[PDB]
Amino acid sequence: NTVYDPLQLELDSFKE
Amino acid sequence: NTVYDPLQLELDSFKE
Repeated sequence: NTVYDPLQLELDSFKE
Repeated sequence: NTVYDPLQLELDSFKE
């Protein structure tokens, strides 16, 4: 089951 | 009362 990292998901936003 | 999120603050320092 996918474990969601709340940080990597936010980081992509800054660098698209 | 403002709750301070560390990651969001630093997400700015690296941006600028």
